[PDB]
Amino acid sequence: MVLSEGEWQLVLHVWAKVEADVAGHGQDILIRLFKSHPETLEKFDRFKHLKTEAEMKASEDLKKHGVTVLTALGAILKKKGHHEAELKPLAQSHATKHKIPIKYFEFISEAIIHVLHSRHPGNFGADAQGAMNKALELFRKDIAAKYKELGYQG
Ligand code: HEM
Repeated sequence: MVLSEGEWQLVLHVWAKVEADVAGHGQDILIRLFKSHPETLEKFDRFKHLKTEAEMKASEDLKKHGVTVLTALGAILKKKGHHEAELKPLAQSHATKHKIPIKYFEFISEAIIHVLHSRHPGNFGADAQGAMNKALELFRKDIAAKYKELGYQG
């Protein structure tokens, strides 16, 4: 898939707002994911034990990981499709070390869109959401192809 420049522009414009509060967005997104798809919480031995949203909210380790997640994602989006080098070590650890099925990437994609829509509605209208969804689909399709190369797929 190929995004146009206009689409990239919509993505990076909303991402610029996210980067005003990286820690806050990372928390919201991960909490959104664990609530909506409790199965994903299970893959994190580090967080497996958190029982409620408040514990999640109060967890500094969780906030730290959300920063790490969003920094890695931001670096990928800013490459505007040219992200082969950034994707390789990420595919390898998620497929081989952490054992994450491809499906869970769609779940986090959903969470990201939910949170941007909630916090940035003036900069996340229908066209901007379509562009972000395209950017994340591009991402997931490239990660899936790497999974297959690496021996996992799924
Ligand atoms: C937007 C997609 C994602 C990005 C950019 C991302 C990025 C990262 C990064 C940068 C790390 C730390 C270094 C590494 O181990 O590679 C990490 C660790 C990890 N990721 Fe992801 N991740 C994503 C999605 C997911 C999903 C969907 C899951 C599970 C449902 C997941 C589970 C994990 C686990 C289990 C760790 C290790 C945490 C620890 O105990 O330190 N990742 N991720």
